Amino acid sequence: AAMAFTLADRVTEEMLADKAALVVEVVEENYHDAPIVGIAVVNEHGRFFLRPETALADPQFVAWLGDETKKKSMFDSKRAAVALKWKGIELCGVSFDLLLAAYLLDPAQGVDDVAAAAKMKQYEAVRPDEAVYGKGAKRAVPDEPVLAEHLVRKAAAIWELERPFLDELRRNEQDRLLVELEQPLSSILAEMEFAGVKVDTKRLEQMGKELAEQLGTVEQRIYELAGQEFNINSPKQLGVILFEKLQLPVLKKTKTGYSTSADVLEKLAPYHEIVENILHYRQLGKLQSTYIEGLLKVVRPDTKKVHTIFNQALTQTGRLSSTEPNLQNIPIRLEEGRKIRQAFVPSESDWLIFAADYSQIELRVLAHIAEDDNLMEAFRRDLDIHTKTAMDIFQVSEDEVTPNMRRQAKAVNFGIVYGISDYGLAQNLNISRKEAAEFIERYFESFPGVKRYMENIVQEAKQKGYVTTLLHRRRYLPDITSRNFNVRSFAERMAMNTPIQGSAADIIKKAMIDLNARLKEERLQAHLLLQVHDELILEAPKEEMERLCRLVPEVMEQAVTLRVPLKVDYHYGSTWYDAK
DNA sequence: GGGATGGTG
DNA sequence: TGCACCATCCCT
Ligand SMILES: OC[C@H]1O[C@@](CO)(O[C@H]2O[C@H](CO)[C@@H](O)[C@H](O)[C@H]2O)[C@@H](O)[C@@H]1O
Ligand SMILES: *Nc1ccc2c(c1)Cc1ccccc1-2
Repeated sequence: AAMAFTLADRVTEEMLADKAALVVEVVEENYHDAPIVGIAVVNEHGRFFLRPETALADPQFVAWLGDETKKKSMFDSKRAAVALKWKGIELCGVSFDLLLAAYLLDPAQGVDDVAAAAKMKQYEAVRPDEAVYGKGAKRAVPDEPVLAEHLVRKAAAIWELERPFLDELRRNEQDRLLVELEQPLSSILAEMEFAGVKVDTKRLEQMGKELAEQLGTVEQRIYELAGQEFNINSPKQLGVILFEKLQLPVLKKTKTGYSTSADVLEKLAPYHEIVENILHYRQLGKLQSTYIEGLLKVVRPDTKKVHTIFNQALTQTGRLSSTEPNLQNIPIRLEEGRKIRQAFVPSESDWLIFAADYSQIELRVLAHIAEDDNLMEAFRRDLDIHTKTAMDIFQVSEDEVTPNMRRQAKAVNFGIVYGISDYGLAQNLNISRKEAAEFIERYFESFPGVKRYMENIVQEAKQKGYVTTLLHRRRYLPDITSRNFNVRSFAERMAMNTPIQGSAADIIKKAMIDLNARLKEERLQAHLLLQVHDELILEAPKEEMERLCRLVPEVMEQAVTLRVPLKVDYHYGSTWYDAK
């Protein structure tokens, strides 16, 4: 039976109560400068639906929206805040965000709409957004009556579910995680996305022309070596030229056919000159398609800025993710791809890009959590951790660590952090099997605390059903007891890795909150632009660099207090690329 | 729509 | 490889 509500023509006083569930609907996935198709309000006085044109043009409503003393409960408040920012309207007083609450309670549920969240508490008096709006081409805003009842039902669910969700968070000891970390963070992310990052489009296009030339030359040399033309971008067609026409050996197979991964090509290079050209083609093409063309495609012509969206409720570990464009995977490893960063510039004249990153936060966190004496001491001496690990597992002095030894010790360190389960590890060839086990065994001898942690965390995941991070974030691991080898293994690696990666996420998130509070106290113009897991990127007047050199590192290093110190390096320059 | 590929921490 | 992600490209 339909849900009762007032389809208002104008804003009334009872619509501006001091507490309410609010829905400011933005249907476009990318909410930047997007339309708000409708508004719904549910409070002690009743349920209302308001048309955006009138609601957002109503001085009293706009003031209510900006009154921090007028509390609102919402779902994905960042989406509303940003869409409103593009309209010059400030949203304040959001005391509860159902999306963030659901995420903290169980990130595995993949909650991405009110219906999904409500279903967690056996509430189903609301439809999933996809059912209302459709998907892909079919997607569209329905007629007012249908739209209005949907937004009212979503608001009604929020109104009803706030208490139950808050009580469970309290039980889980996640109440402060929501109110003091994720929600305040939501506001900061909104400012970051709204501000955007300036792009030197001319530079990007010039690189594009050059890549097109080199690419043209390479693809031609390839057809020459292959004795025919074909779609090099097709792993299937390329696999036919390589493993059939040229007779190259099949070292790796895929659940489809011939594997042509870079690592596989790396091994085939000695057999024929075409391989290197394929690799070169792959490198240039990746840059052209994803980082030149793909990027230019999302730059706003009027401002030359890109406004990413930081999904704060997706990763299973508590990390953020970035989309359209993804600004968390801009090239840096290879010098040629690194050039791309020269296109990311300050949004104003005489401003500079400032980047600060934690040094080995995962291993420092691991040292803290595992309480390993050897590992904690290593960091207390601020030692090169990879060289130190090499010395221990290979039993040699610092002077005896060769480049390959350090490289191998580094791979071991990533392995420990990713989770050494009883069903992977090896690929990088060279004996593997018994020896890989011997090195890991050597490692656990040098770091007994880490061994204890790995065993304990797995046992704890099985006993409690989940693992937790420093700030009480959790991840349920039901497969921890699966009788399927492979499936159980994944869960074990997750139990070992999540507290590490997740705690690192907790720390940088608090640092962001602490940092913004400091920047405001200091009256600095500097502001956050991006977060890339263990680093923060900002821009500010050149006059502020010196203060930032002392302020940012300090704030980030002091976000939390661990058994080992936290270390943050920093760089700044005229472009993202120069901030090295 | 799925997999294959490759970009980041 | 093994942890956590996202975008482009084929191809059914
Ligand atoms: O607003 C981001 C927020 O919305 C969700 C759905 O509740 O994701 C939507 O928006 C993203 C940004 O455009 C898209 O990538 C995604 O496909 C779309 O469903 C949440 O996952 C997210 O936290
Ligand atoms: N995931 C992973 C696990 C173990 C090991 C590596 C990666 C590289 C390596 C080298 C030597 C011994 C053990 C491992």
